[PDB]
Amino acid sequence: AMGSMERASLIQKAKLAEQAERYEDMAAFMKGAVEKGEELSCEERNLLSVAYKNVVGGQRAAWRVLSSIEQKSNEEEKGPEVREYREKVETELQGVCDTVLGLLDSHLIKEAGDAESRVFYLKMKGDYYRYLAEVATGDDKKRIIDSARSAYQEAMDISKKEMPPTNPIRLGLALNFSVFHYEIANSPEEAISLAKTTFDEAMADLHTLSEDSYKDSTLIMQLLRDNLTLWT
Amino acid sequence: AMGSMERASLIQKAKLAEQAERYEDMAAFMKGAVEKGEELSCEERNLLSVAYKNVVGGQRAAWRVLSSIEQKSNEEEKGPEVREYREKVETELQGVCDTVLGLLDSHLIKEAGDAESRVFYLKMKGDYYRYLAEVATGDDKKRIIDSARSAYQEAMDISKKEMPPTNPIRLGLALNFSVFHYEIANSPEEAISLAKTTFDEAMADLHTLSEDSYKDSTLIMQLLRDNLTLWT
Amino acid sequence: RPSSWRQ
Amino acid sequence: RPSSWRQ
Ligand SMILES: *Cc1ccc(-n2ccnc2-c2ccccc2)cc1C(F)(F)F
Ligand SMILES: *Cc1ccc(-n2ccnc2-c2ccccc2)cc1C(F)(F)F
Ligand SMILES: [Ca+2]
Ligand SMILES: [Ca+2]
Ligand SMILES: [Ca+2]
Ligand SMILES: [Ca+2]
Ligand SMILES: [Cl-]
Ligand SMILES: [Cl-]
Repeated sequence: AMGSMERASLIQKAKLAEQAERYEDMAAFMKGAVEKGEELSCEERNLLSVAYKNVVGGQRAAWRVLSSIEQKSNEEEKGPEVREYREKVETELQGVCDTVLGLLDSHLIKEAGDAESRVFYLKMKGDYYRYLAEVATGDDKKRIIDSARSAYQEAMDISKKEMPPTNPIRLGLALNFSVFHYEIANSPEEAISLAKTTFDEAMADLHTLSEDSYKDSTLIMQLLRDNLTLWT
Repeated sequence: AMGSMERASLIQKAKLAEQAERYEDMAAFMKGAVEKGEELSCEERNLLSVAYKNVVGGQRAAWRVLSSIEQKSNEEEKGPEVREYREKVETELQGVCDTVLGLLDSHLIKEAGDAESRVFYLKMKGDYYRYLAEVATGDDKKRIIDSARSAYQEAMDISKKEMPPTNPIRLGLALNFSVFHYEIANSPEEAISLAKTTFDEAMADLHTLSEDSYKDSTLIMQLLRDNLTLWT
Repeated sequence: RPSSWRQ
Repeated sequence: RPSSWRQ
């Protein structure tokens, strides 16, 4: 639906949509920009991520509310409505995840040669498979979990070879992979070990950073610390 | 699109959507319930109002952000994008207002004989014409403003004859009509006079109320006071 | 901006 | 629920 709008206009409107807190619009504009077929700059990748994270974040929050109501209903019979509406929200959420994964597969990842872009997109791929895993039950659930793991692992391997331990995308990737281990893979010890090693290796590299980079890195390190405090 | 769902299921799902903060869904469910053709109960009217107020509230907030950016752009030329996107949000907002006004006209108002229901729907009609007036510029703007005024005035006339001065819908109607006077009709003195008289007449009637009704009425009286403090 | 009715 | 990355 964005095929007739200039790439630069789509990016401009994505930024306006962000300011207006219109994240569905923001995501549609950024999808249109990706579909122009050119690689995305660092700023443009961030806009893509912000847009879809906000859209899927609202869906996940709604799904958790409805799932809790449904679980409590199965401990008076109220009919099929709670399950039906949970399924409606779930299908929408899956549709958004499939859309993001489709953009990554056609063709953001294959054109991403620099470490910063490839790690960014593989982290995204892990995240959106993780969101699919959060709602999965059926025959493909193990394969969905393994798809998230595989994407995160490839991103980790690249990030460890190509980026310093304080790089914000490397830190956020490790943070999210640690959440994957704890919440999805039932591996809390792996989650704790990853968060601790990531935090400690970043700490030892802070001395190399400017004041602005130090602020960026320490902000994400605090999220790692917050999880370690919750988990230990 | 809701024609195949039971009325009771639509109401149940509207309540679930509210809990999940899915206000677009909530509004669609309540539109479906209205279109069943039966009158709405007090609780159902509240669900209808909450759903659309949240939908249009987000649109109004976005429109104000974009309008401010557009105004500042017309004090470097950035192209047509800001105006285009403001117009997109504006058209969506107008569409929602037209939908609500259409439900009121077909046929909620004409079937509403009790004072509580008729005042409720006429207040809604005034509110949604007021939201149209907030974005109006062209040939119909005076007629849009007069449509809001006429709806509010009919609601006021009924409320003064049929309800005590502490009735929450009477208070909220007076509050919103006072906002109309201040922000839309360029009549700040009328706004202040209405808010003051409404507050004082409610104060003198609080002695008749139970503790729960007293809480309901004083909450809205505080909004009247907040505006009087802002305006004087 | 003044307050219109809100929950 | 732990924190994944957030702005
Ligand atoms: C997943 C993630 C992690 C960190 C950041 N981030 C925080 C501060 N700066 C940055 C950044 C990373 C990569 C490029 C540019 C900035 C962002 C992200 C995310 F955008 F979500 F991928
Ligand atoms: C416009 C409005 C004003 C007040 C209330 N309200 C507050 C507390 N109780 C009520 C109420 C009014 C009428 C029926 C039932 C409850 C609600 C509303 C609104 F719902 F927006 F119309
Ligand atoms: Ca039922
Ligand atoms: Ca490339
Ligand atoms: Ca431009
Ligand atoms: Ca009737
Ligand atoms: Cl449903
Ligand atoms: Cl647009």
